[PDB]
Amino acid sequence: RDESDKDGMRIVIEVKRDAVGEVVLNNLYSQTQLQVSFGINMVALHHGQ
DNA sequence: TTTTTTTTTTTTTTTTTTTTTTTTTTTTTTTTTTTTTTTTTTTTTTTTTTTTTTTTTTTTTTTTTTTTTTTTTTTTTTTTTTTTTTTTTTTTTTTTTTTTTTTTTTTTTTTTTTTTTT
Repeated sequence: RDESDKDGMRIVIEVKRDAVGEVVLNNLYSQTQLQVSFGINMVALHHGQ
Protein backbone atom coordinates (compact mmCIF):
# COMPACT_ATOMS: atom_id res chain seq x y z
CA ARG A 1 0.00 0.00 0.00
CA ASP A 2 0.86 3.71 0.01
CA GLU A 3 0.66 6.08 2.99
CA SER A 4 1.99 9.35 1.55
CA ASP A 5 0.29 12.41 3.09
CA LYS A 6 2.45 15.33 1.87
CA ASP A 7 4.93 14.64 4.72
CA GLY A 8 7.34 12.46 2.74
CA MET A 9 6.63 9.39 0.64
CA ARG A 10 5.71 6.13 2.39
CA ILE A 11 5.24 2.74 0.69
CA VAL A 12 4.67 -0.05 3.22
CA ILE A 13 5.47 -3.60 2.08
CA GLU A 14 4.44 -6.00 4.84
CA VAL A 15 6.54 -9.17 5.16
CA LYS A 16 5.18 -12.61 6.01
CA ARG A 17 6.03 -14.36 9.26
CA ASP A 18 7.98 -17.08 7.41
CA ALA A 19 10.31 -14.67 5.62
CA VAL A 20 13.64 -13.03 6.40
CA GLY A 21 12.64 -9.55 5.16
CA GLU A 22 16.14 -8.50 4.13
CA VAL A 23 16.13 -11.21 1.45
CA VAL A 24 12.80 -9.82 0.22
CA LEU A 25 14.30 -6.33 -0.02
CA ASN A 26 17.33 -7.65 -1.91
CA ASN A 27 15.01 -9.46 -4.33
CA LEU A 28 13.03 -6.24 -4.80
CA TYR A 29 16.23 -4.35 -5.60
CA SER A 30 17.38 -7.02 -8.05
CA GLN A 31 14.07 -7.51 -9.90
CA THR A 32 11.99 -4.36 -9.43
CA GLN A 33 12.60 -0.76 -10.50
CA LEU A 34 13.74 0.25 -6.99
CA GLN A 35 17.25 0.13 -8.50
CA VAL A 36 17.69 1.73 -11.94
CA SER A 37 20.82 2.24 -14.04
CA PHE A 38 21.17 5.82 -15.31
CA GLY A 39 23.11 5.81 -18.57
CA ILE A 40 25.12 9.02 -18.68
CA ASN A 41 25.78 10.37 -22.18
CA MET A 42 27.06 13.96 -22.14
CA VAL A 43 26.30 15.17 -25.68
CA ALA A 44 25.67 18.87 -26.25
CA LEU A 45 26.05 21.45 -29.02
CA HIS A 46 29.49 23.09 -28.84
CA HIS A 47 30.02 25.72 -31.55
CA GLY A 48 26.79 24.54 -33.15
CA GLN A 49 27.85 20.91 -33.63
C1' DT B 1 5.24 -18.98 37.11
C1' DT B 2 2.66 -22.36 34.58
C1' DT B 3 -1.32 -23.49 32.31
C1' DT B 4 -6.17 -22.88 29.84
C1' DT B 5 -9.99 -20.63 26.40
C1' DT B 6 -11.03 -18.25 22.18
C1' DT B 7 -10.21 -15.64 17.64
C1' DT B 8 -8.88 -15.32 12.77
C1' DT B 9 -6.09 -16.14 8.11
C1' DT B 10 -3.88 -19.39 6.23
C1' DT B 11 -2.36 -25.06 4.37
C1' DT B 12 -6.02 -23.88 1.19
C1' DT B 13 -8.71 -27.38 -3.26
C1' DT B 14 -13.46 -27.95 -5.20
C1' DT B 15 -18.21 -25.97 -6.87
C1' DT B 16 -20.43 -22.26 -9.20
C1' DT B 17 -20.37 -18.58 -12.23
C1' DT B 18 -18.35 -15.57 -15.55
C1' DT B 19 -15.45 -14.39 -19.38
C1' DT B 20 -13.25 -15.36 -23.84
C1' DT B 21 -12.29 -18.21 -28.13
C1' DT B 22 -15.28 -20.38 -31.65
C1' DT B 23 -17.76 -21.40 -36.44
C1' DT B 24 -24.14 -22.56 -39.27
C1' DT B 25 -27.45 -19.75 -41.44
C1' DT B 26 -29.88 -15.68 -44.27
C1' DT B 27 -28.44 -11.25 -46.21
C1' DT B 28 -24.74 -8.65 -49.36
C1' DT B 29 -21.89 -8.13 -53.28
C1' DT B 30 -18.98 -8.82 -58.03
C1' DT B 31 -19.32 -11.50 -62.17
C1' DT B 32 -21.39 -13.14 -66.66
C1' DT B 33 -25.38 -13.35 -69.31
C1' DT B 34 -29.36 -11.73 -71.53
C1' DT B 35 -32.91 -7.42 -72.78
C1' DT B 36 -32.80 -2.43 -74.89
C1' DT B 37 -31.40 1.75 -78.32
C1' DT B 38 -28.94 4.26 -82.41
C1' DT B 39 -26.62 4.46 -87.11
C1' DT B 40 -25.49 2.39 -92.88
C1' DT B 41 -27.21 0.83 -96.68
C1' DT B 42 -29.33 -2.36 -98.80
C1' DT B 43 -31.89 -5.02 -101.90
C1' DT B 44 -36.00 -4.85 -100.88
C1' DT B 45 -40.50 -3.32 -99.66
C1' DT B 46 -44.04 -0.33 -100.29
C1' DT B 47 -47.12 4.37 -101.85
C1' DT B 48 -49.58 6.25 -105.78
C1' DT B 49 -51.93 6.99 -111.30
C1' DT B 50 -54.44 4.34 -115.42
C1' DT B 51 -57.03 0.03 -117.54
C1' DT B 52 -59.67 -3.90 -116.97
C1' DT B 53 -63.24 -8.06 -116.42
C1' DT B 54 -65.41 -9.34 -112.43
C1' DT B 55 -69.06 -11.04 -108.57
C1' DT B 56 -72.08 -9.41 -104.97
C1' DT B 57 -76.27 -6.11 -103.97
C1' DT B 58 -80.40 -4.60 -105.03
C1' DT B 59 -86.08 -4.75 -108.56
C1' DT B 60 -89.63 -8.92 -106.76
C1' DT B 61 -91.71 -13.15 -104.21
C1' DT B 62 -91.51 -17.54 -100.87
C1' DT B 63 -91.57 -19.89 -96.24
C1' DT B 64 -90.07 -21.73 -91.34
C1' DT B 65 -87.63 -21.76 -87.25
C1' DT B 66 -86.18 -18.49 -84.53
C1' DT B 67 -89.29 -14.79 -82.44
C1' DT B 68 -93.74 -14.58 -80.09
C1' DT B 69 -95.67 -16.15 -75.48
C1' DT B 70 -97.36 -17.49 -69.86
C1' DT B 71 -96.12 -19.53 -66.00
C1' DT B 72 -93.52 -22.91 -61.91
C1' DT B 73 -90.04 -23.03 -59.16
C1' DT B 74 -85.92 -22.93 -58.68
C1' DT B 75 -81.26 -20.02 -56.78
C1' DT B 76 -78.74 -16.37 -57.45
C1' DT B 77 -79.25 -12.14 -55.08
C1' DT B 78 -79.53 -9.37 -51.03
C1' DT B 79 -79.36 -8.62 -45.96
C1' DT B 80 -77.06 -9.04 -41.34
C1' DT B 81 -73.15 -10.20 -38.87
C1' DT B 82 -68.34 -10.85 -38.03
C1' DT B 83 -63.23 -11.30 -39.37
C1' DT B 84 -58.98 -9.49 -42.13
C1' DT B 85 -56.78 -6.34 -44.34
C1' DT B 86 -55.77 -1.53 -45.61
C1' DT B 87 -54.96 3.12 -44.41
C1' DT B 88 -54.32 7.28 -41.58
C1' DT B 89 -53.99 10.23 -36.45
C1' DT B 90 -51.04 9.78 -32.68
C1' DT B 91 -46.93 8.94 -30.22
C1' DT B 92 -42.10 8.11 -29.65
C1' DT B 93 -37.32 8.51 -30.86
C1' DT B 94 -33.31 10.50 -33.19
C1' DT B 95 -30.54 14.21 -35.70
C1' DT B 96 -28.87 18.97 -36.67
C1' DT B 97 -28.09 23.75 -35.45
C1' DT B 98 -24.21 27.02 -31.82
C1' DT B 99 -21.74 28.05 -27.31
C1' DT B 100 -20.37 25.32 -23.06
C1' DT B 101 -18.43 20.99 -19.71
C1' DT B 102 -15.24 17.01 -20.09
C1' DT B 103 -11.81 13.85 -22.15
C1' DT B 104 -8.98 9.84 -25.68
C1' DT B 105 -5.27 8.09 -29.29
C1' DT B 106 -1.18 6.48 -33.63
C1' DT B 107 3.72 7.13 -35.10
C1' DT B 108 9.76 8.92 -35.28
C1' DT B 109 14.39 9.18 -32.98
C1' DT B 110 18.40 6.54 -29.19
C1' DT B 111 19.72 3.86 -25.38
C1' DT B 112 18.94 0.78 -21.61
C1' DT B 113 16.36 -2.62 -19.27
C1' DT B 114 12.98 -6.77 -18.82
C1' DT B 115 10.85 -10.94 -20.94
C1' DT B 116 10.33 -14.69 -24.14
C1' DT B 117 12.33 -18.32 -27.52
C1' DT B 118 16.53 -21.15 -29.54
